[PDB]
Amino acid sequence: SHMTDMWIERTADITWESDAEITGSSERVDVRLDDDGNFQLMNDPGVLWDTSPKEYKKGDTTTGVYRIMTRGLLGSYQAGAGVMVEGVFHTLWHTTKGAALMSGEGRLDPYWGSVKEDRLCYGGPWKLQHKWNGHDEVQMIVVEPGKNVKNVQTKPGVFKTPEGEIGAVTLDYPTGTSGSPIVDKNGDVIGLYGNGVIMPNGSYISAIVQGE
Ligand SMILES: N=C(N)N[C@H]1CC[C@H](CNC(=O)[C@H](CCCCN)NC(=O)[C@H](CCCCN)NC(=O)Cc2ccc(Cl)c(Cl)c2)CC1
Ligand SMILES: [Cl-]
Ligand code: NI
Repeated sequence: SHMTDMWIERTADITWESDAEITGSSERVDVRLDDDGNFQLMNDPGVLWDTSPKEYKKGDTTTGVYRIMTRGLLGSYQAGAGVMVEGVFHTLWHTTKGAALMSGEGRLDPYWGSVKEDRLCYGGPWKLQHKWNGHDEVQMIVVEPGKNVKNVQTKPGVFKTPEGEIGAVTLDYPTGTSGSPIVDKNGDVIGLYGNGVIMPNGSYISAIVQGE
């Protein structure tokens, strides 16, 4: 009795893999996050929820990495990905635009989200306090739709904004890979994949999307 267009599927553990393929490249670029949630280059070509005695069970919330699923006219597809950590579900905002989510017997409703920062979480406040150390290599737990989950490793570059510096990864995945977690050597999630810029030489770069 707990049904939505969208649901999530636990698909992998949150881990640092050692046999992980090295890749990407470390760029510095000057950017600015507008109030829509789009990063812009130098000359380019949020609210809480009230969420009371609900008519359905609460969702699953087992820790781990997840696929976000939904169906279109031609049947199912992966809308995005996310991480379940300390009982909350974390993803980019553009993945579900706040849509409710089925997880097992129950259902997860959004808690907090910011359109500007493109972040969203379900069933409690943002749990991911860990954050890029500024200099070490990271791993993306790439939850590409249709593919097996793999870790890829990259040395992040940086987005140079007026608000300050942010790590950025030069990795290019399909739109359903948004909300894939990025971990550090200790297996902490230091951010999420999927909001970034397309460079003028054509390369896509994602910010390590994260809190504050
Ligand atoms: N573009 C390449 N080469 N690769 C993938 C593109 C889709 C993206 C998923 N992210 C996204 O769709 C987010 C949505 C941001 C909304 C903010 N709240 N877009 C982005 O991170 C960038 C930056 C926006 C333009 C610069 N001002 N947009 C894009 O990359 C545009 C785009 C190109 C192709 C597709 Cl299929 C799609 Cl769906 C979108 C993963 C990388
Ligand atoms: Cl785990
Ligand atoms: Ni060091």
